[PDB]
Amino acid sequence: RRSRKNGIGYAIGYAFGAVERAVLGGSRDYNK
Repeated sequence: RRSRKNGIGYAIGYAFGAVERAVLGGSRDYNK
């Protein structure tokens, strides 16, 4: 019964997709 809520990759993937957009626009890096 414990499966249709825990989200195997629903929540985790949700935040993952955002982490990409962060670097997509402004590259996370700066030095010399």
